[PDB]
Amino acid sequence: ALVSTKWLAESVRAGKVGPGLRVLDASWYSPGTREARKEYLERHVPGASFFDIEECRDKASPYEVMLPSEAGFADYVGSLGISNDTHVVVYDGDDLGSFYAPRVWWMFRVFGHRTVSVLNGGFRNWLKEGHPVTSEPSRPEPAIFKATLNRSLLKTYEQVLENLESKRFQLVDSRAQGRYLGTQPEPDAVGLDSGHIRGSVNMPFMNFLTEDGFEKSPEELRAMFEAKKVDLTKPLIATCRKGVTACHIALAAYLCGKPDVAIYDGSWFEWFHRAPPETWVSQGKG
Repeated sequence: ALVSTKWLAESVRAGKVGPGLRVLDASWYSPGTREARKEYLERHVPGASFFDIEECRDKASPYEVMLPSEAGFADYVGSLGISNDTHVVVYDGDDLGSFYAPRVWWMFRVFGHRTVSVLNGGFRNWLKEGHPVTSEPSRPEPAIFKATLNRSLLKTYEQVLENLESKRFQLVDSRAQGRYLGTQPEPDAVGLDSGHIRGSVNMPFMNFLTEDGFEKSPEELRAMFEAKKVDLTKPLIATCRKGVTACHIALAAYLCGKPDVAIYDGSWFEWFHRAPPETWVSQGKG
């Protein structure tokens, strides 16, 4: 699931990107910090297309960045020249090294595509290492992509609610500790309290990355799940604010050998608007 900058740079130089290897910039940033779409248009790895999280989602949903239908995903990805036989590599240019890129890797897999990788180090290290960048448009041939929802890799509201009595799945929240505890507010929202679903364990997503922006080694990732007593041989759902940093637990677990962490896509935003208040706690008392 991880490709290095070195590997990607050699493939770009040898002219290997095209129908068998597609590269995606999956960047997105909060209102008022960076503009992802504009930054893409100006500098990208040669041959890379932009994957727009704002477009490829269920736009009619009241909740944040929910999965599109199979058809909606299929059409979008087909127009970027990705077929079922394509190896897809996704990166984003966040300062941490990786923020939205694990969400897109999971998106391809929850729609049945297994050949997808995240650029280890992100665009931040592509740039740091001086690898080539262009402003010229990537214009790929359309392809046909067949999506099949892979229901094992997704959890819905109802399934997470039933789990509160049955405890059949470990639930791990990837949000920063203060937000999980309820001591820090939820960003980019008005009236949403912070806090966590009763029974979830917290594993802040940023701790899987080194200060340089790279993924920690499998050895270290294993040691991280063991210290929080998250058993990787048992069912495990990852949740966060809107289903995005949760995918970093799926990715980390995938590198330790567990390929089936499911993501609660509605996450805290859906949960707070739909669940009985007794199902979650906050140190801000509510």
